[PDB]
Amino acid sequence: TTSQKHRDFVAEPMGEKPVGSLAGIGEVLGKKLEERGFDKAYVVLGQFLVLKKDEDLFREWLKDTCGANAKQSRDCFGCLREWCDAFL
DNA sequence: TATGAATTTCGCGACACAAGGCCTGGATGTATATATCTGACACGTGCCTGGAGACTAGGGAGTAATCCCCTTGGCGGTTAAAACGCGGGGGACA
Repeated sequence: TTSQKHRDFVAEPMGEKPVGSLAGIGEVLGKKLEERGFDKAYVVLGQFLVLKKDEDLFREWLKDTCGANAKQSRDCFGCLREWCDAFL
């Protein structure tokens, strides 16, 4: 259902977690995202909120911004959406 | 395109690490022991007045006869008090 990384990210507010803290976002993808400018997880979330929490927008943008497959982009969107439901 | 490859991300074991629960001992105040002195504790003496002994009085006190009386003892009934059940709501309790 959910990755343990996803559950850990969901359980608490993100605060200042790096983009690598996102579920399905490891060293390589998180590093690529930081190179693209979204150096922080909350920057990526602001992008996600600007996309009006859209799954397709966020996942396709993530895929074209770091190279994540459907799995990693889907996990990242799910993590962001569930965190938004929990705290936002 | 179906297959492999790549890639990656989540799940897994060894390692070292630190924090908490008994074991132990020593510093800690308390009870034990002991030398010093000093005026009270006790001892002992002279005495005289209270204690001890004899004689008397008589009135207090023990004891028997009597009354009555009142205190013990029993019955009926009529209760009004006492006994028992209940609901509570307010007081004692934490």
